[PDB]
Amino acid sequence: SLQQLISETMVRWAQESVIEDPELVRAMFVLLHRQYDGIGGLVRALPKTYTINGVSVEDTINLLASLGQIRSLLSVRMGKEEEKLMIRGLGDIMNNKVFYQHPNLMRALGMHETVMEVMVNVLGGGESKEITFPKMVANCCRFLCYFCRISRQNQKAMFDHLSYLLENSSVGLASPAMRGSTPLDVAAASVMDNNELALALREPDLEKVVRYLAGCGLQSCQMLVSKGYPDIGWNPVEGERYLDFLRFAVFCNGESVEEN
Amino acid sequence: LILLFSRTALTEKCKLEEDFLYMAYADIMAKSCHSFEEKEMEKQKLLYQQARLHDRGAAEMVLQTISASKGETGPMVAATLKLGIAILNGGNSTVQQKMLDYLKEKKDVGFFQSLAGLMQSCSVLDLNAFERQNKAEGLGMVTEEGSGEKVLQDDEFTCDLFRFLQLLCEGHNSDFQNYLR
Amino acid sequence: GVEIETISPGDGRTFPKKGQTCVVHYTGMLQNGKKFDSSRDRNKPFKFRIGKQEVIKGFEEGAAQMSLGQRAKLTCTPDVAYGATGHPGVIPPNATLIFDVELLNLE
Amino acid sequence: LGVAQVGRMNFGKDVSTLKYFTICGLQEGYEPFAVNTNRDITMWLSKRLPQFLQVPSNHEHIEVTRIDKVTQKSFGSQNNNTDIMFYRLSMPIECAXXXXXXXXXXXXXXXXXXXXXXXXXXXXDSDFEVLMKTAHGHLVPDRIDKDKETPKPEFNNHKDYAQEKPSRLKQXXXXXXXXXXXXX
Amino acid sequence: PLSAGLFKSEHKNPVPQCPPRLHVQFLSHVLWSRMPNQFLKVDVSRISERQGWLVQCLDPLQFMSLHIPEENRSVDILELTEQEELLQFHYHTLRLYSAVCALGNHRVAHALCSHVDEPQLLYAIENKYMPGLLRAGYYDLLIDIHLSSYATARLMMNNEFIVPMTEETKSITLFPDENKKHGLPGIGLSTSLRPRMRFSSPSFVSISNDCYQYSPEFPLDILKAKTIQMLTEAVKEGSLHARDPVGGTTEFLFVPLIKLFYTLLIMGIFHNEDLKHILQLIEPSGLLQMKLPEPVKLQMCLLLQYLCDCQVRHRIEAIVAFSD
Amino acid sequence: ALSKKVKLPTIDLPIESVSLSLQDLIGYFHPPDEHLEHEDKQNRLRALKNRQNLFQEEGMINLVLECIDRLHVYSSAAHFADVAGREAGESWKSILNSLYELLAALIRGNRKNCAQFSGSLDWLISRLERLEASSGILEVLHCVLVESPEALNIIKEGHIKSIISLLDKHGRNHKVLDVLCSLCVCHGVAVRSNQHLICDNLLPGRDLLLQTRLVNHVSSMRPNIFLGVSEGSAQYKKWYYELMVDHTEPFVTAEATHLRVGWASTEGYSPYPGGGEEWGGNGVGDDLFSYGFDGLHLWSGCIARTVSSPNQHLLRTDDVISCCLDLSAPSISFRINGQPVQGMFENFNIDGLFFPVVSFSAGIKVRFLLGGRHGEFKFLPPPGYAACYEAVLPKEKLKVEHSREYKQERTYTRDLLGPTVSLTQAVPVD
Repeated sequence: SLQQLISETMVRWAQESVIEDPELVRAMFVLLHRQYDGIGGLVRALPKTYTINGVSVEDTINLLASLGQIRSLLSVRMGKEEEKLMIRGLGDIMNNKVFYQHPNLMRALGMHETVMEVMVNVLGGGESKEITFPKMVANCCRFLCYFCRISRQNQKAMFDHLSYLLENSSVGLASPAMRGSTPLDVAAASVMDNNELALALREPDLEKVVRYLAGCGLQSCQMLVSKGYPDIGWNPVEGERYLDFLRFAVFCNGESVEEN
Repeated sequence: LILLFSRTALTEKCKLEEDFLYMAYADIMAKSCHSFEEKEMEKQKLLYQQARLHDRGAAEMVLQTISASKGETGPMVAATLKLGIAILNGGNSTVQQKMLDYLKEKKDVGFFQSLAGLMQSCSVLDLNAFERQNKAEGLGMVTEEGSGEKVLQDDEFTCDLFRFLQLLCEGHNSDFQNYLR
Repeated sequence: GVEIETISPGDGRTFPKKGQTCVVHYTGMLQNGKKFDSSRDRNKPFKFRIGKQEVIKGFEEGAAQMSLGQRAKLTCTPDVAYGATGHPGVIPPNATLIFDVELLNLE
Repeated sequence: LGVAQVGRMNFGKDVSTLKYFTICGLQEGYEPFAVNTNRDITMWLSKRLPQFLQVPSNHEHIEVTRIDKVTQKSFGSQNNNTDIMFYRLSMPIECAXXXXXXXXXXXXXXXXXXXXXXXXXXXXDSDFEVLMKTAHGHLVPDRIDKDKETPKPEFNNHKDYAQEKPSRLKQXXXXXXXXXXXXX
Repeated sequence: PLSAGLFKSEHKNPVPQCPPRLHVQFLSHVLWSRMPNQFLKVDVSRISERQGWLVQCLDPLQFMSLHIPEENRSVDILELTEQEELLQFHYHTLRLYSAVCALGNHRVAHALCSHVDEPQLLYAIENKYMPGLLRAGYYDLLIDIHLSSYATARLMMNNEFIVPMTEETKSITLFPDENKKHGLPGIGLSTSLRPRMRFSSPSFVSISNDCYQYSPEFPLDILKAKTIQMLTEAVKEGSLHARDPVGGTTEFLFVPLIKLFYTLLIMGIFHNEDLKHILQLIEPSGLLQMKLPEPVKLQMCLLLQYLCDCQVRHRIEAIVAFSD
Repeated sequence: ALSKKVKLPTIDLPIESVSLSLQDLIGYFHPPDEHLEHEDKQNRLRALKNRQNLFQEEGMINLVLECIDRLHVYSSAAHFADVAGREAGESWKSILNSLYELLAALIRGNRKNCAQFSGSLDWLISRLERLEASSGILEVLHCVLVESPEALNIIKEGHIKSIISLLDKHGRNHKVLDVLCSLCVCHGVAVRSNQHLICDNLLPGRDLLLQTRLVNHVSSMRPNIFLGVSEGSAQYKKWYYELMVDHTEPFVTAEATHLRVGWASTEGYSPYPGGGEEWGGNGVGDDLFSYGFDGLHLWSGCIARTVSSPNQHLLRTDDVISCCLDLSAPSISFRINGQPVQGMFENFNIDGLFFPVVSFSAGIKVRFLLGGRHGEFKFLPPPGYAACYEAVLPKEKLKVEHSREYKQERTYTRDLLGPTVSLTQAVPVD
């Protein structure tokens, strides 16, 4: 009988008086539409529901606590201590067993999107002048790599965000400190060993990768010429990374993709 | 509610937000609308259902929502065009004239330039994507893509946009026929 | 450095020894009378062991000289309480402390 | 109320106790002052103890300026009736456990009462000046070797006082007879 | 070295300047005092027995007072109603106290707890003669230092319905809807994964606190009982539409109370019977029928939204129970 | 040309021209009124946004920065007058105020401008102590902080300390608190560094801001006794009375109960002695017109001093205290359980009508002890010291008011009183 009096009061207030403060009328109307549709909440929430078992409770509770901590640290600006807590939480989530026993749970909870919107805050600020918090970038990169690795559908999920990270994939390169965790490498991991995804990889970004490779083969790294390298007329590191990504995009399961 | 939607569309921004409220209410307001007496009673009740909401500001709200998108194909225009279809079903000369008077009394370009930007990026059948999906199907039992197999994107949106442009000129409204040119 | 000023005697028989836990009820306050802590507000006594290095020295060494049911005023020194750094946010550096302690039970 | 005058007020809420409401007020649309109230009124009053207040700009017969070398805060007045004031600085000087001494040095040397007793207190600087037709006596924070405040007076300086005082609320015209006590 | 260099922050500056705080204060007489609305109620024996003169005092009475340090003077909390400057300054001070610990930062909340008090918050939220702004500020501070962190932690996981397959979960298969009844929102059984709550005890005599990771401890039973009582009193007061709502106008009376009650309902209290009474506060067919202002109905909207969220969760749990 | 060195004053100083230009330019960026149509308000907002963008893309914000730089090299209107003329000296303040208002109006709403010029915050917070335009600098800092979160990334500990020192120097300003609130959070996101800096640098010392505490309600009780000594009629200058307790509770709700007893003076020869005004936490000993004792310390002028005594303890139940008072040479004394204390308040002002008085907060059962039908002494009074039942004037009743006024828990039926007289009595004919 709740819908009854809710629908009564919501329309009764508006019939009584015109309402300023548009947030009030917005909340009133969303409540009204929710009461009238009813099944909208069901069709929106049933994709996000999940059931596991009666025996694995403490593990998934620790997982949920770690995810809540991750979101809370996301809600705060990035610093040294915040980076440390994010790294520890990512470690706990990677070590949890539910992360393997139920890969659909992570997609239902949106862990990949949370980690991506954590990493974008670090990757923002600048483009070619600051890459601060490299450990913070690397932990998210390796977490995304493993998330897309232990699945078949998480690769399709990360293929959607693949378009974004290719614009700032120039970060983390020119340094043999992260041969793993890297945005280009998580792109390669998401596109790796899947004919359907290798095909669906159309060309809004292959020309971008080729332009990046050309810029790398035309310009050397200012970081390297500052470190004291002999200033060769080109860069063999970012170019090699781009070539590796292109190889992963073209070659799949032993048979070259014709169109790619 | 219509005034709230109109104010939200009139507030200066740089990108039309999602506005799940608007996306949910535009579809309800659109689905609200729609042997001689059996065809006349429904033709008059359709005019009554359209007058139930186009005298309250929906005719201008649709125009403002289209103008506040500056040519970005999204689920907001994809619903405001359906609302315009439902409000202009048939030769509704009164709604056509109201929209024309509004556009002439607020000399705004952001509506016509938005229409041009929308028409410039509606949809085209691409053969490469079609043969690519065919090869994917041949290689593996890949599930079908919802948006027209990813070869024709928002064909329903394109048909709705052009049906809106048609209903805006339906009958012989020469005033609007010249105002579009 | 910590001193004790008796407020109400507690028969001076049972004294805290190593390997026990004391239940105290205290209302700390700064030197200028500004109260900065209490255990009667939250209505829960403070339970703590002796010699486990968990409370301030000015509190533990002072409580180790009291008796059951004995009210005392423990005046501590900054070097025995917090040093030249104080407690970040609450206690300023080089601040003396005064605690109105009352022992309820000695376990 | 004046001297030895007692009374009682009734803002309403007690119609069984209001006597002459039905006689007048009940018919002409007149209402009690506290009829639609769930709790009593605060009943503010005039306090007796005259605490210190900052000098308002819209105050007659007392004006205070501020100049700035050295920094000074001069006084001024335009009035026909004279009295004695109790001017006092805002922020008081606090004394630690060890420090406890105060010396008043005139134009020559330090010759005054031995006011050196304060284990842990806060003395507020003050001067009690009598109001002449021209009163330009003021305070100057100066420096010789330590904290120095010079209450520079002018002509007719025989009943003006200058010292440091803690919280004290007494309005009268007395040189001595101040409250005191020595604890043994 | 100087007078100004003794009662200020800096001391190594031997130049005798004067800050704007240094202004002369004359002994003035324009001052009002506030007669308290409650006294100590001392009763003399009035018998004057041959063994002494008896005076008795049993009932307790407390009050809070600001302490202006540079004036070294105490002033009752309620006297700020007339003074505009101290009122606004203390309101902004409470806003700053809330802002320094707004998000899930607990190292600052553990300090702010002692910075104000434990029971002064209860006294301020219970007192009727509050200036309104200070009432709202104290309510917001009480929400922020204790309930805010866990409230947001429980609200973030409000759209994720993880449910185990326990035998206790296999008990809501009926979700009573037939035989001409519909149940009550929030009444029943959850068996749903939700983040546990735990609060650390604020203690500053203990060296090297482990983590103080979650929140300062606060008694919740007293708070919820006081909230129910004050909400009943508030609806009874608003039903008659007097001209002296608690804290000035009526929004100052309602909005903070409804906000405290709403965050309490979020954080996982008000078990079956308490929630039943809370329901019978508004449902009898009340609170939704009154003439409430816009900031009040804005919180009523969120209350009803949570009442619908709980029903959606119950429906999902019943669906899982049958699907088993 | 005037500030570089002493040059001939054939320079163009358009003082009034630039003042009028600034006054027009300030209104040129006036935000639209809230009492306006929504569409017109949005149009004015778009217009001023485009205006601000065009004014930024010419780099004149740095120009007005250079202007206020060149103007801040002076100290006051008197300093500027004898160098640039009387009119320029008297208009320097108004010109600087107008320049700061224009600088704030150029950035009231934009998000790009704050991002663009945030690098100049090192200068604003430094000049914040100019003592004449601090309000304008604080306005500019507030509008640049509330809009752009990137400006908060460069705020260091020195800037926060400077702001807190400004708050400590210029008094209680409600604007600095808003600045700190904006520094704590910018857009739904907090900065733990700035939060910790504020918490550690603002309120560890408690001198600022306004502190607060929850204290108990204390009251006092005194009989109808008055003692005035001078030349002429005297009353033996010697008095004594005992006091016992039945039940006592050390902490009733949250704090130790106030429980003191002693003798309080008066103002002149009238009632209403001076002290804590009324209805506070001040009993006896909390003022210079009363002297009390509570078992451990001697209270006089809200300052306690501990004194030695055999088995010194608080006034627990079944404790008998005896107060003696000699007027001229010695002073008030207390004897707990018979054995006297080792302290007393010698050399105190005898002006006034002294009287016995006892102050208590809550949870107390106190019994005055006199001689005769009023009570019975527990111990022997010292030689000479009389009692209050003999101090009462012949042929007058003796009762116990509280201390001064109507501190009675009563309804509106309270007999509120005004001032009183000095009893009209506090030598033969020649």
